[PDB]
Amino acid sequence: AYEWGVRSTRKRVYEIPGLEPITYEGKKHFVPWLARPIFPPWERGWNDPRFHRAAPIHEQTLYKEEPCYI
Amino acid sequence: KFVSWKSRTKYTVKPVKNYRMIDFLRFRPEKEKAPEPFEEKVVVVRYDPCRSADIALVAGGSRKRWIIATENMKAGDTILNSNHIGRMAVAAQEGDAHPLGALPVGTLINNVESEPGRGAQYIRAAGTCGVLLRKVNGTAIIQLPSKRQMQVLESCTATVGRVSNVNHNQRV
Amino acid sequence: AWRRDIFGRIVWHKFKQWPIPWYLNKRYNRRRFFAMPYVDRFIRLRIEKHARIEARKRSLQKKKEKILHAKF
Amino acid sequence: PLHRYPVHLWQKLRLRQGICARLPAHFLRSLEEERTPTPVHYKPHGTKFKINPKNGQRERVEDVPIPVHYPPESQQGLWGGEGLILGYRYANNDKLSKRVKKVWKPQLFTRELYSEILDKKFTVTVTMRTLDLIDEAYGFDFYILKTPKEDLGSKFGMDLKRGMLLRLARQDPHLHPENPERRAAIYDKYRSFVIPEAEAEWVGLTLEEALEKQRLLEEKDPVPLFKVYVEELVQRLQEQVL
Amino acid sequence: TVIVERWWKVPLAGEGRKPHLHRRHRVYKLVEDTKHRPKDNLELILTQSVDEIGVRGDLVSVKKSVGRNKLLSQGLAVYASPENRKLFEEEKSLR
Amino acid sequence: GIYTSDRKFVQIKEMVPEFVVPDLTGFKLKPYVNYRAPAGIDTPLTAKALFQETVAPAIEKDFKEGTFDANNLEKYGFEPTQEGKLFQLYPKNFPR
RNA sequence: AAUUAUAUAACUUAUCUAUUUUAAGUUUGAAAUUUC
RNA sequence: AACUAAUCCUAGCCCUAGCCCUACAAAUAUAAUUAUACUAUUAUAUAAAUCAAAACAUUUAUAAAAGUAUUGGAGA
Repeated sequence: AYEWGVRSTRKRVYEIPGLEPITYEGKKHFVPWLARPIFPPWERGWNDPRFHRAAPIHEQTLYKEEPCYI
Repeated sequence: KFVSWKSRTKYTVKPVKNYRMIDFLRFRPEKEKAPEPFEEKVVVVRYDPCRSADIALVAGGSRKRWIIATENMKAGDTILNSNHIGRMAVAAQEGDAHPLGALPVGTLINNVESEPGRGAQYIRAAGTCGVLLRKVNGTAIIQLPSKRQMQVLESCTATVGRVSNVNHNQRV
Repeated sequence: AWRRDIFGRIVWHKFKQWPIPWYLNKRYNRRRFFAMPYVDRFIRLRIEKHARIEARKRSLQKKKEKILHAKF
Repeated sequence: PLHRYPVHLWQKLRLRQGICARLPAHFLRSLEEERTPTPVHYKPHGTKFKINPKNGQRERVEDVPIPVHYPPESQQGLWGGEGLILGYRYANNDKLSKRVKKVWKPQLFTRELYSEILDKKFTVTVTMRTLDLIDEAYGFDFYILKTPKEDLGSKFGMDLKRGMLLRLARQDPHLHPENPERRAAIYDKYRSFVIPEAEAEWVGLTLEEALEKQRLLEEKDPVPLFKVYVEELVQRLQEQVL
Repeated sequence: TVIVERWWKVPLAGEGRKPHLHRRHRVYKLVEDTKHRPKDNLELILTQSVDEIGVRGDLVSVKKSVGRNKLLSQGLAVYASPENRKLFEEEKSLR
Repeated sequence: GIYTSDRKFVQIKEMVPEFVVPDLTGFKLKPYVNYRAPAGIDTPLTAKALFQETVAPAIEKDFKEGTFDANNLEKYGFEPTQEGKLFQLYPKNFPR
C-alpha cells in the first residue's frame, strides 16, 4: 500500500502563575523525578565547521529570482 | 530505533541495492506539464524481486517511474494518464490510467484506489483484475481482489486490464 | 559536587570540562547519577553489613584476648 | 544486632535531623499533620454494640474502612473522593452464588471549569461528585482552596491550591491583567485564604521537590576567604578604634 | 458511584490494633452500583433547546449520564452553581 | 593533535606542550643540602598567613586613614574573576 | 461420556454512547465434578 | 632407636547481652573504569507454588481471658 507519511512512524506545575517549577538544571544532570528545565540557545563562543550549517539559498545575497540553468 | 529499508532519498528507476522504487499514484503530474492528461511510454517490462507481479518501466516527459505491469504490457507500449472525466468514452489502451467516469461498464481494471488520491493499493497481485460492476453518474463499483465490492467516486483512478501472469489465480 | 550513583552511595563527583553544556551532551546525560528503587534492600544490607563488621571485629579481638590471659 | 528504633522510626529520625530539620516549620507542620479523608464508599456502623458470638455477651464494635484504589490519574485530575474498588463479587448478592473477579470503575469524565483567581478555564478529568462539591464549595476556586488535600484527592488540585494561595498572598497584579478593579474584588472574594507567601510556596510540594527546594535555598556560592578575612580584619580594627 | 461491603466480618482487633485481613475477608458484596442501575437523576439547567426534554431556561432532573452525555456534552445543559445561579435569577428578573 | 577527515593526523601546535626550562647559571640551590644545615620545621603556608603577611598591612594602614571601601577591595589584591590570567586558580586551567 | 459450566464471547434487556420518539437471560465454552 | 608417619595451640568462629544508623594522582555507566560532543535517560501487580490434608479440589499457623467459642472437604 502506498504510504502518505513516512512508514517509519506507522505501526500542571508549570501552569501555576507566579511560581517557577524546580528542575534538575541545578543538579547539572538529568533525573527522572525532576521537571525538564527550559534551556536557552547555547553559544559555543566560536564557529565549528563540523557543526556549521549552510544558510538557505533564499537568504543568500546572491540569490536571484530568475533561474540560471548551468 | 527502527528505520525502514525503503529509505532512499531520491526516487529513481535504476535498480537499488536490487530493489526498484515503485510508484502507485499513477496520475502524479510530471515535470514541465500542467495537471492535465499526459502520456507515457513503457520502456521495459522488468522483474520485481520484492513483488509477485512484474514491473513495467513507464516513461513520459522528463520523468521516468516504475509501475505495476498489466496483462498485455510490453516494451514500447503507450500509456495515457488522464484526470479529465471524458464527456464521451475515452480511448482505452491497456495499462492506461483514466477516471472511472471515462471508462465504460464491464472493463477489467486494476491498481484501483478506494479514495481519490489514495494511490494503487489493491489488484496489484499477479492475475488480479477488478470488474467495474456498475457505473452511475459520478459513482462506480470496483471489485477488489478480497471479493469486496465497493462504491467510489468517478475521480478514483483505475488502470485498465488485468495484472501480469494472467493465470496466477489458475495456478495448480 | 556530591552525587548519588546507581548503587545509592554518595560520592564526590569531579566535574569535567566540556565544549558543550550538559543538556546538549547526550552521553553525559546517558551517564547515570540516579539510584534505582531496588537499592533500598541494598541500603539495609549495607547497614547490616556495617553491624556485622563490628561483630566480627569483636570476635577477632576476643581470640587475641584469649592468649593475653593465657600468656599473662 | 538489633535496631534500637523500628523501621518506621527511621523516617522520623531523618525528618528530625539534617536538611529535613532545616526545612520551614510551616511546611514541616503540613507534612506532619494527617487528616483522614471524608468517607465516600463506606459508612460507619449504625450500632455501637453487638452480641459477641463466642461468649454470648454484648461487645463493642469497630469500623473497617472499605479498601479503595485511587489511580495516579486521579492525582492529575479533580476526583471528588471517588476511586477504583478492586475485589471479588458474589452474583445476586448471595454468598451461595459464584465468585467473579470484578473491577468496579466509577464513571469518569473530562470537563472544563473556570478559575476566577487564575482567570483561565481548565479542562480536567472530573466526576459528578466533584461538580456537586464545586457547587457546594460556591465556586471552582473555592473548592480547591477550601477542600483539604486528602478530601481533594488531587495533586493538580494541590498544585492549583499552591498557585491560588500564592496569588492571593502576594496580591500579584497578574490576576485579571489590565483590570485592577476586578483584581481587587477577586482578592477580597477569596480573602479568607490569604496566607504568608513563604507558606503558600510549600503547599502541595512533594518530598523530592521539597528536598531539592531546600537544597536550592541553602546552596550558596563559596565565600572567597579574602573577603572573609577582610571583614574580620576590619571588624577587629574597628573594635580597637572604639 | 459504587458501594461494596465485606461478606465476611473481620475479627475485632481491640481498641488500638489493626485486624489482619484474610482471604475470606477479601470477598465483598456489592450493595449498590450505579453501573448496573440505570443512570440516577441529576439536576441541571438547560442552556439550549433539546428535543422533548424541555426548553432553554428550565431546571430539569435527568439521568446523570443521559443528561451529561447528550445535554451537557452538546452544551444544551449547564451546572447550577450558586454564583451563576444568582446571576441566572438576576438575569431572569431582567427578562 | 587532532585527527581530521580522511584519517589524517593534524598536529596542533597549541596542544603540544612547551617545556619551560629554568636557567641554572648562578643558582646556588643543588639537589642535596648540607648535614651542617639544620633541618627545617614544617610551617605550611595558609590563606590566613598569606593574607596577614601581604593584605593585612595595607588594610590596617588604610582603615586607620579611613580610605577603605568595597570598590577598592581589588586594590588590596582581590580578583573579581580569574579570567584574563594565564594561570586561573579556580577552575584550574593550567598544568604543573 | 454424563453432569453442570453469569472465564470469555456473542446476541436480547439493561449497560455505556448517539440520537430520538460489565450485569440479568440464552447461547457457545475458560473450565469444574464423577465415571470410563 | 625407622622408615613411612605421628605429636601441638591459636588461625578463627557461635549465641545472647550491649548497641541502631548518620565510616593519592588518574579513570569511569560511552564498550563502566576510554581526559572533550556521537545515542537521550527508567525498577515493580496478592508473592506463588512446593508443602499439610498420608492422593487431591475449598482449605493449610508463619499478660490473662484461651487453646474457651466459632469457623473449616466440621478435616489437616
